[PDB]
Amino acid sequence: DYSVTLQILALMTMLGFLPAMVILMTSFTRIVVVMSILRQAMGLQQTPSNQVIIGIALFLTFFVMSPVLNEINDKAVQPYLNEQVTAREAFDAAQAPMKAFMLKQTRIKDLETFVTMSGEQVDNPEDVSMAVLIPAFITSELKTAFQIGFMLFLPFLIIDLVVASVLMAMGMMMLSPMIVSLPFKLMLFVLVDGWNLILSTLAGSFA
Amino acid sequence: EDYSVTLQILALMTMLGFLPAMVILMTSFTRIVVVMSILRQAMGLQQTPSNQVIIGIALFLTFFVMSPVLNEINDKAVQPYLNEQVTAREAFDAAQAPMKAFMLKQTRIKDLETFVTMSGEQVDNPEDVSMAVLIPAFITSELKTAFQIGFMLFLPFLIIDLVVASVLMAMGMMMLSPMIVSLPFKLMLFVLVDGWNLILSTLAGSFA
Amino acid sequence: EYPTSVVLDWIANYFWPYVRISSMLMVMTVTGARFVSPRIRLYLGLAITFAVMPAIPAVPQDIELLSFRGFMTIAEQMIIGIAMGMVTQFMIQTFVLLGQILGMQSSLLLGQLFMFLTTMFFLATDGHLKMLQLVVFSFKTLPIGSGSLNAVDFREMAGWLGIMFQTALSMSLSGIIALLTINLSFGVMTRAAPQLNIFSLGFAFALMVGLLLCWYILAGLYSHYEMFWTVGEAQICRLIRL
Amino acid sequence: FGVSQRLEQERLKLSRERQLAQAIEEMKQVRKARVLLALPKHSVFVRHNQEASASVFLTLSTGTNLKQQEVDSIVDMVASAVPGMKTSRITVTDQHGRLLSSG
Amino acid sequence: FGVSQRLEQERLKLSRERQLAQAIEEMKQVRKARVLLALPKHSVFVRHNQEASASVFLTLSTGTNLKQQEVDSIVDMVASAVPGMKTSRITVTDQHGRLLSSG
Amino acid sequence: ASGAKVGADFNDLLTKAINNVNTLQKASGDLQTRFDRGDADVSLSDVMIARNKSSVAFDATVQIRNKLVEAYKDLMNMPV
Amino acid sequence: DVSLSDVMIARNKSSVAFDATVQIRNKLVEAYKDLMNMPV
Amino acid sequence: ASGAKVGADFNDLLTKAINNVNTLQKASGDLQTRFDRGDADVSLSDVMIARNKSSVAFDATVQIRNKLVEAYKDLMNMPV
Repeated sequence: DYSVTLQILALMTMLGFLPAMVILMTSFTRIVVVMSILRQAMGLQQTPSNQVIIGIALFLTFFVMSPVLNEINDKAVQPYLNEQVTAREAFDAAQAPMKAFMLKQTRIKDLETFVTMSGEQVDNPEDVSMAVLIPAFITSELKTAFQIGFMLFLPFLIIDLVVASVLMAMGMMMLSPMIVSLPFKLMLFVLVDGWNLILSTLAGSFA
Repeated sequence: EDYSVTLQILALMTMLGFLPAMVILMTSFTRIVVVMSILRQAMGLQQTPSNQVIIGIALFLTFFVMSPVLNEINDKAVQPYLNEQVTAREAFDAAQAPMKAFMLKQTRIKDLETFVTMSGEQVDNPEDVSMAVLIPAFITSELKTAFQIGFMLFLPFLIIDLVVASVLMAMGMMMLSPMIVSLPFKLMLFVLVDGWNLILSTLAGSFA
Repeated sequence: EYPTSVVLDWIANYFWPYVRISSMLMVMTVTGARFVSPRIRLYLGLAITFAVMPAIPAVPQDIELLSFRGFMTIAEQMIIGIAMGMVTQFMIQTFVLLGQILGMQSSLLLGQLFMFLTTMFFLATDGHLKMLQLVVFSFKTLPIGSGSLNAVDFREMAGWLGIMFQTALSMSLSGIIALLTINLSFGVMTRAAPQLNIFSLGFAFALMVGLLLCWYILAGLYSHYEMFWTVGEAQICRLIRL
Repeated sequence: FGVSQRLEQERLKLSRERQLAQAIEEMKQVRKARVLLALPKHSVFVRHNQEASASVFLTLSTGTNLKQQEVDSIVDMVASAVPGMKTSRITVTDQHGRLLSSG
Repeated sequence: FGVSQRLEQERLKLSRERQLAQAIEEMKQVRKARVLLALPKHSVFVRHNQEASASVFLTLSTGTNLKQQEVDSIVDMVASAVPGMKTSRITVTDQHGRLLSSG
Repeated sequence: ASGAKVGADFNDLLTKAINNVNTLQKASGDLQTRFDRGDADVSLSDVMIARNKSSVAFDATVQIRNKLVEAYKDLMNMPV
Repeated sequence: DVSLSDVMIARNKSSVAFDATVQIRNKLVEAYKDLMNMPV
Repeated sequence: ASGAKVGADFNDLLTKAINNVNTLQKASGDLQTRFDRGDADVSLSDVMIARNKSSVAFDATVQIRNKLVEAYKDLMNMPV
């Protein structure tokens, strides 16, 4: 096994890659994109602000991915602290719960595309390497976030078309419909309890 | 005498920082965008082509028309410099000259005279005028040339619009706006003549 | 061995393929969108390059990382990537062109309705996967070391403005004729009494029919997109010489 | 106008099936033929790919019995007519219902 | 007008069959010809193409037989008529149904 | 596998390390003050061993905190 | 067969080469982004 | 040749160096405890040589690690 001095250096180095792990392995990516798309849907540009958008995503990605953290703790963290497992085995024991979560939250077509691009022969979907699963996961999650986000865009686009046509009906061709539609865009989101509706579906969307 | 490796790197990074300026002030980017701006304005579409694709097509058009000059710079300047045949100082001058020659081919004598007198310097040959004075004369000629091409492009669309308006008025319907009827006719006549290919020939070949 | 060769080659063998991949993403329709953060896009480009690394042939060792020839290599990798990205932007904005011509003819934001739906077409038809397959194929048939877009590629890409109008007019020709004939029919039928006229009354009538015609346009828009994508994909393969 | 892509594929299948049936009509033993096709999916994963298949029904002459050469010729023509559909997946039967080829 | 891409392609290929069928009418041995083609797309994005194929049904004269020469000549002519689809991927059938070529 | 359960579990893991660091520092301080006050049955080796342990333990606590704070800042300041 | 001088020179050469290609890539992209965001 | 071969060759170079550093650290540790336990076949000179090489070897490991992290931190702060 690696010496004590080296294995302290190993965990210290990857302790700084924690933001990297969050963005491209857990549910942080999908929620932020959906939040960003919905922010552009209303007339407000940066009213929710970036920090609040991230703060909600960080809380959501912890509640939703809580089963993943539970399995990693009891299968990798606990055996290592009891000297029941070595450094490499503990690290591998943590990859399996996270690789399983990423594998089930991707699209077959994307994985089929990536295994062809990676040039590796794998007979079954559940045996793909993590090197090719990570790009396949984020590519599929981007498609899911765009498809979910733009469907939320549609009701706010409906309001814009209705008000713009009404203003053009009376010959008021110079009045900008966007400033008139803005109060009604906000009302639609608050009447449907939007801030609870999107998060409930986003939480339930994962598995 | 020749610049040190550290100093040559500093000069290289400096020109990369000014790269957007060299495209829009020294190359053919200004004329193409202005002409394409007229084409969008001439038709009834206001922002329909959008700004992104016009710049992207203009960039590709410039790389097409600047390919002879860029290759001439590559051969004369880059190749001796990469092979360490010439020093950095003369290689920079060998790259500057093709750009100066191209700007002279797209400028007018009157424009050069105005700025050379404006700079208050002494010169007798247009071939050895400083690039600091050639640039304002180059773009001034480019803007005038682009307006000429744009004016010629605007005439056929004005022709179509006036005909449609006259026809509607002659039929007695003084109530219908000519723009809505004329727009498909302007677009149809822009397509069945393959207008953009004709504009490419008269724009890319206008430099020579 | 001298460790300089091993470390330098990997950086040259990774960043140069990554630059072409990343440059295509920033100009791409979906990955270059304003919604996604640059950090998510950056990680996507890093992950894609790492995964498709086995299919990428080894770059020539003649060109040095710190040399003017290597500097030119970085620039020409971007030009290839932007070329693929602009093609995707050309298609979507052509549908934006289709939306606005219908809206303009409808006495009237309608481009956004077509832009969103066309983005759904791009995602549903796995257009993003095909583009990623195209760029990795570009590494095979268009090697990093020797190869760049020629003058003919620039002219073909500059000629896509005519492709926009011809394709946009072809999609809307049936609807635009319908818009004109009903408006002309409405004008001639109400021309008997010049007291009524149309003005704003014509504005209301025109916009109601124009929205109705857009309902017809969305009914058969998918077939036009499939033909348009084939034209665009053929252009992309021509750029990468496939 | 207006037909979706799936309907277009179905109409193409109907046309090719009809012309295959017409081709089988000219056989001396065959009096009437009806053709059915089964489209593929082409997925890399073995657990998901399906491949094509065929199902053809023959009303023969009043008498006569089909030989193994006959059924092999029929299945070979069917397989070569439509891309894919490897002979292994073609089911052929008769008026009396005897098995002639598995799918 | 109103014909969309794929349909147009069929209107090409089918017509070719007719004229190729026409080319087989002038032969002394064949009375009627019907060619069936199977032309997939290049589809650079799929690594497994099922590949083209052909199957030709011929009504011959009242009698006559061909040992190996005529069938080989015809299969080569048809194979060189259609781009791709190499000569080993044509099945030839007759009125009597004796197998004439694999595919 | 609940959000509250894992939140408590990582809190228990986190508070265990903090208590471990606190134990080393209190033990180091206790050994120092007994030797410094004049207790005969306290060796300088035990004092020096304990205070070296506390320094390493506290150094890890600060470095781990810096990694977490930087990681938090990286996710919050990203250009969404 | 190798020494610390070769390792340190290899490390420094890799760092300079990596820093060179990143900045030039950054400069070109910033130049591209400036051109895209202009009033036509 | 493919780019994976270069990546694998780079990976094996790093793995070989880590094993060499780890081998020296374990070799120094055994020689330290062999002389410390009281074995008379171990020379103080060899022990000091062993821990001198392990200390230098690990210091080289730290320098390479910091450069890798700095390059990655530089990489993530780039226009894209």
